[PDB]
Amino acid sequence: MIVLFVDFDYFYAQVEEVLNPSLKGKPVVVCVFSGRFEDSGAVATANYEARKFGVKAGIPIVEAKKILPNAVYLPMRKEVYQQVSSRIMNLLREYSEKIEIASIDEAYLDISDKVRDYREAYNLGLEIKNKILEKEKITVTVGISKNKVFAKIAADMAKPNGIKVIDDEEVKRLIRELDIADVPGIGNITAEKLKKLGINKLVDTLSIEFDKLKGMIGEAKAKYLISLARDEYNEPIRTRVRKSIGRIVTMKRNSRNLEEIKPYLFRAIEESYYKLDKRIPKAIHVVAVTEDLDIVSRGRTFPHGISKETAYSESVKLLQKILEEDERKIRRIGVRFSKFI
DNA sequence: GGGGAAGGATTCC
DNA sequence: ATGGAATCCTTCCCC
Ligand SMILES: [Ca+2]
Ligand SMILES: [Ca+2]
Ligand SMILES: [Ca+2]
Ligand SMILES: [Ca+2]
Ligand SMILES: [Ca+2]
Repeated sequence: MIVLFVDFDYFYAQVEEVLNPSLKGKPVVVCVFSGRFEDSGAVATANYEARKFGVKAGIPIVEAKKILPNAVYLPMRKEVYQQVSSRIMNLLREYSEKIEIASIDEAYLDISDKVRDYREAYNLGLEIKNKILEKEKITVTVGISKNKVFAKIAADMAKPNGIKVIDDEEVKRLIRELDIADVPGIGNITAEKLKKLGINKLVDTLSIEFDKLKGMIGEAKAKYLISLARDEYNEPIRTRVRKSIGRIVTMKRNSRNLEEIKPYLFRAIEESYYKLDKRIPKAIHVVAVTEDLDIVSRGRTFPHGISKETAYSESVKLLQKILEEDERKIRRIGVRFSKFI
């Protein structure tokens, strides 16, 4: 089994450059403005320029401006990046019938049957780099290995504009030499949990009682890490089927008043329903981020599919339930549909 | 013991 | 100190 994984590079920033070559060689920052005040909000992606100087996703815009007050600041245009993504996604279907589109900027293929060894795989990776660059002038990063996991890692090693195979020789090395928090699916929380069990490498999960591991990180997380460690992770490249759809917006000022939050919830419903795209949900959820950024949700499932007037009048009832069952204020409010037909 | 729901929570990008 | 969706975990009723 051979997996080729593609991560487009610095994607929203990169698309903004193609539409406007003037931003070649300039630091570029793409953001989501709150409208809470002047420049309020966060960064979503920056290009390599702005990025090597500290500017990264997740950070407040004003902070990003204290670092590079002379870099370019762009309001994001999700629609645009989306379209470009699809076109590039299509370009990939030439190379395999076996494709997994993971996200707007990421996909896997299963080239096991098009390439004889890892050598032809590399060339293939170069054929696809050449192609996207020819058609859309977009640079991507290719990461080849023998499972979805090491493919992604290979790609994270060579990022950006790079390419990188990880043969079984290097896989075997990485299981005992790679920092365990560079494993996909291991964010800071799980990392500190793993540090406190002395597991700082993928193999260290082979010399610990399962029960003890299952105690710190749970059953499912355990199995996962052990499977890579014994080198038997075989998750097949299957097509993704959207399981849920929603929108969530940041309120200009924080509030507990039902009337003030009401319009935001309603906007979020209008976007979510339009995104549904001839799909009918049985399950609705109202999701709220509190003044201290704790997530609080209330939901409900229906034996039939949800109509938009029902969605309106049930979300008001769930939002009520939140303000009754919690005393914090709210800064973000949204809905999420799921359990389709 | 586990499936289905409802809520929390993590990590993904 | 923004937005998207997927997976799991914990707790509950129910078989
Ligand atoms: Ca990227
Ligand atoms: Ca990580
Ligand atoms: Ca909570
Ligand atoms: Ca109360
Ligand atoms: Ca990425």
